[PDB]
Amino acid sequence: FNYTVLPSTSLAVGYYYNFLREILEAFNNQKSIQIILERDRTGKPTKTIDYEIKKPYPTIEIRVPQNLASLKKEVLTWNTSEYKQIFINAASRTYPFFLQGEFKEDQILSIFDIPTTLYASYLTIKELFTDSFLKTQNNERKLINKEIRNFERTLSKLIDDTIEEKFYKFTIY
Amino acid sequence: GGGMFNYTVLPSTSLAVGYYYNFLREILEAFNNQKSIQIILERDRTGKPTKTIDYEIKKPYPTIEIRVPQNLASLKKEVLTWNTSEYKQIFINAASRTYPFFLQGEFKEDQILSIFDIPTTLYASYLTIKELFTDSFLKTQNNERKLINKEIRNFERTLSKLIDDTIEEKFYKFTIY
Ligand SMILES: Nc1nc2c(ncn2[C@@H]2O[C@@H]3COP(=O)(O)O[C@H]4[C@@H](O)[C@H](n5cnc6c(=O)[nH]c(N)nc65)O[C@@H]4COP(=O)(O)O[C@H]3[C@H]2O)c(=O)[nH]1
Repeated sequence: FNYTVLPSTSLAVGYYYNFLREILEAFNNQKSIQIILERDRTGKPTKTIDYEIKKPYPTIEIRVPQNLASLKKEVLTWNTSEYKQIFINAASRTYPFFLQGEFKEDQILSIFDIPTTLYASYLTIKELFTDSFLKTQNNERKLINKEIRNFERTLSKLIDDTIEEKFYKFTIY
Repeated sequence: GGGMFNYTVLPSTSLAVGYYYNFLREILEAFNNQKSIQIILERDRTGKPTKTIDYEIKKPYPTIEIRVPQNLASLKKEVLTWNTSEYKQIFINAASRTYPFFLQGEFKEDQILSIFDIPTTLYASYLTIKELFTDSFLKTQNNERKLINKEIRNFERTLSKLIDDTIEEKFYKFTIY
């Protein structure tokens, strides 16, 4: 190339165009989402509610742990009775988009996701730098945060360029 | 790009890392952890699987065939064209992820010949190029195609390097069409 690219840049492009925008456009068309309540052993939906989405669209909360090395664990630990798995059958893809939602009684409070793609940032660092370098002067932590903040910044830049009103919140925990 | 924080990667490098560790390797570990595949036969008007067959995965595992169109700009359209009757949608409920992994299968009667995917993540490569470079540059000396070809070859090369640093199952073949 001519241009410097950080690893999380292309990950952010993909996350926006192959996930977030697909969910937004599925909202603006179908105005509805599928909530999974009961699932058989093969992890197959059996009891599924239709839930009509509204112009006051629920905010898509992207949550990323600073401990990016723990992300693949944090995606099985936030799976709790308080949350419910939802999915959206968009025309963009041959399989639906799966998300997590917070439900108070009959009301979707929020839709959250932990971006599994951002793990590839951590792995790409672990494979470009020597372990010696990473374990020196807290270098690994500085690289992980640069990659997270680059990810968030690229999403911001992508929403401005597409003249899209924000539809997401980005929180690091 | 070392001994300092001025490190560049090609866009397709981190995409390939994600595609391998967050998709290919997860399928392999579902196979190795004796998780069977679900074949979708019947679907409702919504598109919800009505009939599923369980299918047993045996240690001569089926080869994961990654197919990439040279016309990367059409990839999001190709992922809707190769959803035909001659191929069946399958899925694998792996313990790695809270939603299953969805693939396309080739079946001779009941035998699984091969599992194939078109890597949607590689579309991000094309979009990164369309965003970094001026329209003037991309149309000048066939620059757009040169960059896309380099991105596709880098993607396959990165996959090859990642299996080598781990275990050479060679569970995948990579063909450009
Ligand atoms: N919660 C949620 N997040 C979603 C969903 N679809 C996409 N994402 C997010 O968006 C990233 C980009 O997905 P992609 O561009 O299709 O690029 C994907 C795609 O090419 C492939 N892939 C991953 N899972 C599947 C799958 O179940 N089936 C197929 N056919 N390909 C998959 O691997 C790439 C990387 O996957 P990830 O590292 O997980 O990174 C994914 C993930 O972080 C979804 O339905 N739910």
